[PDB]
Amino acid sequence: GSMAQTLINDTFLRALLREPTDYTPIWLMRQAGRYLPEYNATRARAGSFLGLAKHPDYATEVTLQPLERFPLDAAILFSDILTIPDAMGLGLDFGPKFAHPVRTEADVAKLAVPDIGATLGYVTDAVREIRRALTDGEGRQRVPLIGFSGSPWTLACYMVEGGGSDDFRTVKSMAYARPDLMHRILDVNAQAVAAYLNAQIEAGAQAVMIFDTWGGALADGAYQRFSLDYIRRVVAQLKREHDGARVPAIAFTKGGGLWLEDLAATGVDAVGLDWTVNLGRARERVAGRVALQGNLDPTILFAPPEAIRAEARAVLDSYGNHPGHVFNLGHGISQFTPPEHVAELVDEVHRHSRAIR
Ligand code: NA
Repeated sequence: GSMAQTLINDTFLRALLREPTDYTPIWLMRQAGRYLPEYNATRARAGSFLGLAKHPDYATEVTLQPLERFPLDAAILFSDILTIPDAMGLGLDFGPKFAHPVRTEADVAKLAVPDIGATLGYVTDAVREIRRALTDGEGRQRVPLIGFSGSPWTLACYMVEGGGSDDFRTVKSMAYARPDLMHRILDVNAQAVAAYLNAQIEAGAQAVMIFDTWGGALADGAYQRFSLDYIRRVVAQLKREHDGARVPAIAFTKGGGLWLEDLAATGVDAVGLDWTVNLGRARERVAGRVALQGNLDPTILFAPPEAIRAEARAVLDSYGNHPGHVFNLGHGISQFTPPEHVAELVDEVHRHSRAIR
């Protein structure tokens, strides 16, 4: 009779849709990561970061690790944003480096949307396996699964740079010097990101997140032309429903607090925020049009437990007693974070938000 397997805990999906809930749900960027000794042990068995991402059993294993420690309200597919340019044939290795950086008109001409099934089957296989792993003995799902991609601009940054960077000055200078080529890269990336996210949804992702980690490096004007317009192009092409449920879409431009209204008008269900943004003011700014995700400074997780819990209370109090907040950090968990500080954060967010709500 029911549309899908029983989801025991769906508060995360409900908050992204601005629905009534009993508490504020929480998941954390890099919840699978080097701060967990078991992640490092698994990474050692796999041989490398890419080994973990490219084999669905390893990807599934590390995705589930934080859920065994903490009562988080969602799982996020373990992968990397750079799977797409790898599938485009740029030769990813592990920061990240490409054997073939995108520099010339001829390089750009060779870019094409990958056949997602044929080149990135390992990602959809991980999504399928994680959905099976999140199922208990009675067939019920424990928590929802988040699928994800880099934004067209953020992918372009790595593609043109030829790997990681601290400022991506080389790609930004290409946007000003050769805007036509830049737009061509962004066009192909947007088509690829939509295809990739849609494939993840079909495989069982129940929400999707677009990580525009480097959008905040761009000047006003440039941000809209080279990043935001392409986020909109992706969202316009996304499946918005699957298995009888809305599939919420989230966009996060780190450093993008000035453009919240712009992001909230792209068609996404939710916008991610970093710690510089006043969460209550942001809620007013969007006037309930979208859910907000964030926005604790991850550096707070180095402070004592009483400080961590007080700061978690302050974030929640800033948002206030209204639907539509998913608690998260404004960036990923540091590799040096004590896991018990994550436990304390999750506990306080749950208890204090229940007291509010
Ligand atoms: Na609830």
